[PDB]
Amino acid sequence: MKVRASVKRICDKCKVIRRHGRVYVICENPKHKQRQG
Amino acid sequence: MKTYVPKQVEPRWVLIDAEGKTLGRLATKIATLLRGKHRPDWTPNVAMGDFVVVVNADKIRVTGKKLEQKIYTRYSGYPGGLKKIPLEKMLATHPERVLEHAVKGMLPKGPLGRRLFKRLKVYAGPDHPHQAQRPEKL
Amino acid sequence: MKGILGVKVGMTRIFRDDRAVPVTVILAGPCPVVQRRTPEKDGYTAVQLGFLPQNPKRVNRPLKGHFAKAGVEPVRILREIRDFNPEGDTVTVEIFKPGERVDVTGTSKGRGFAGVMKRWNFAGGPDSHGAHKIHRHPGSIGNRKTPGRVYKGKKMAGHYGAERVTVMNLEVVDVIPEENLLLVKGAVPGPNGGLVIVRETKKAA
Amino acid sequence: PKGVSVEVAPGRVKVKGPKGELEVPVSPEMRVVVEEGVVRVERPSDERRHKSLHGLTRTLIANAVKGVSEGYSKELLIKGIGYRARLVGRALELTVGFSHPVVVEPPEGITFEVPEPTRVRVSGIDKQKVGQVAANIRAIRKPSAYHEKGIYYAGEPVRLKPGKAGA
RNA sequence: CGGAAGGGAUAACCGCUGAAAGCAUCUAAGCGGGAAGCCCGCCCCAAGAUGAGGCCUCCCACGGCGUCAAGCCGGUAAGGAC
RNA sequence: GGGGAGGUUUGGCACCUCGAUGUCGGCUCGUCGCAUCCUGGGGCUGAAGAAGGUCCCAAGGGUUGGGCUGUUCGCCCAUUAA
RNA sequence: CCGAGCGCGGGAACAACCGAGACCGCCAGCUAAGGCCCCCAAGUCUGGGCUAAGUGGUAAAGGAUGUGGCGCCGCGAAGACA
Repeated sequence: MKVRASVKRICDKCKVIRRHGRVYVICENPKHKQRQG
Repeated sequence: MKTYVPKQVEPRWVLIDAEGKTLGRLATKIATLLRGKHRPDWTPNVAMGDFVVVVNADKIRVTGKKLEQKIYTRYSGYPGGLKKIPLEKMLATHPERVLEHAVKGMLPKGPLGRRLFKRLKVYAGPDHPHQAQRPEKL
Repeated sequence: MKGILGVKVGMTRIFRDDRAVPVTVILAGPCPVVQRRTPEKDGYTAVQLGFLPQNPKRVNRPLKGHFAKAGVEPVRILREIRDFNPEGDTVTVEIFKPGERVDVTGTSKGRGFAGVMKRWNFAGGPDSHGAHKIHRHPGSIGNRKTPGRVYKGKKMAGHYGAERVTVMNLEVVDVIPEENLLLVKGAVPGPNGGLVIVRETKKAA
Repeated sequence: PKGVSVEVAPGRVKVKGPKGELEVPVSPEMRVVVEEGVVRVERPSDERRHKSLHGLTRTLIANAVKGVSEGYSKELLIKGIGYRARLVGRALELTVGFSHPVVVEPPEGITFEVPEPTRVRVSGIDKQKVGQVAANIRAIRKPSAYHEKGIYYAGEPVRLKPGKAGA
């Protein structure tokens, strides 16, 4: 999931409180860490 | 008649602050003075525009993210000789440079266009060589 | 940040403790501690150092017999050690202690205009299958019709030799103040009669 | 702010207490003035940056005030086998899940306090500078390791497999 | 013998204290870690760096028309050239 | 199944070159690019540690000798941290 | 439209993109397009929205509590959102 243009809201803990100007998707089990790159 | 051409007038010196000021905007004013555009009898091929001693250029203000963004560049004829320096580091080490760079580019390119650059002394102080007159400006 | 001048000779192999070791021999000698340079009227600290005395009629003039103390110059005029300042007496050789690595300035002996595969070392090649001519030719330099501009510093055939250089890492076990000599690991550039000068190491300084 | 002595200088709000005094410089875009007994703040308007900076700043002062009303309580409950500690004089020493000993030592504003090897305590009088050190000792020895072994805030392990987890 | 040893800013990345958004957060303010990488610390050239830097000195003024303003003009000085 | 960079291959177009710019690899000198193979870094795993899988960061330097084929494409050995 | 308007400005530069038919001389003025902080010649004009990235200073599908405006159905002092 890391670095892919779909930074939705995957596992319902994952958040988009936009930082650095490139949305990350922040969760728990970090096989769920999508990124904007 | 036939347009009048000034005699050898006496160059008038001037002093300017700097700190708190905007870089571009500052030079913007400097240039028009390095030439006679401020004087009523400005003449193109002559060089009679006031000398300009600027003080403490070490504290000039700059908008946006310039401080970290703005990058000056120099190229030695050598391969990979490109050297680019950020406005941030230009202040630290010899900052009186920034104001100069900013102005030089804002003056003609010809022979005298550098001749007028010589008419400008900038100091990261304040403090100058108290040569003479030097009426502070705003 | 200590140091002292020197002049070049010999490079033997004396066997310290057990092992066998190559040994450069330089004469460090008495060198006029003629005055320091000061950060106000200069910008840093520096000491002028003379050397080996012969100068009579030939050199004279402002002498810096003026300077502040006279003493007359060597025959090897004088130089400087950067960021250096001893005590005030004209120092000699054993300014250092045996068994220490340090640095050295030397005039690499001249050679003149020389080969391309010699100066830099290219490769050249063409012995028999190539051509008789282009034995020692740089082969190629540039490009086609773009950029087509010959590069500044294209590593070219020319002079090599008469240069100057500092050098790091030199172990000196030997020294004979009893004649003014300094014997080190052995590598010093220059002819046996040229400029050398010992400064202090930089392994972590 | 009973027995504490607050004060506002230019943009920087200096806070002095029975503990000491800390520097709390925050933006001049509101109304920082000590009055009555408790400081107050009034945002210039209901504008974005102003709302944000307001909430933040008011909390920064409100905190740093207690920063000299004793905000020391924070410590680490180190777990694991060869995980030991012994604060000699001024230096915190430990040889945990690492070969050589370790020397963690006092910075300005905050203070260590070892009760014993397995649960080191910290009297840090600077809520900002303290937690720094907290997560920095914890970063010195990152715990977890699938099961256990390491230093923990009140931290709880997150489970995974030992001599397994290897298809 | 050398690449390095070391200081400082940064990468993605991890963290501190924290708001809008009473909860949360590595963030938009502030602190901190972070790479052979960027800048120095290394080595040569280098003041045509037409800002032509500065130090240590050296010799010294009119000697012939220009009184005034600049030229010029033969031999000497420290020196330097053949 | 759509959208796109990249202008290296392979197709299309034919204007300066018909008062010439001499096509394949190798010799030899490089040199610019990162979508980076070794090396640093960290994220993460259907990751115990050992190695691996993967995604971003990062040109600083480096990236072998041969057998055969005219041959880049290629296969093969002996190796490399690659 | 050029070609035959490579005559004149703009557009950085730029046969045909916009203005505009050059008999000739002037040291006058309206004006075209474009245009005014400074090159380079004329508003750091006046009045008001937005933007906070150099967007400006050349890309899409599509994505996103970016930041401000316009609105629709709830929950609200009977006590809500956390």
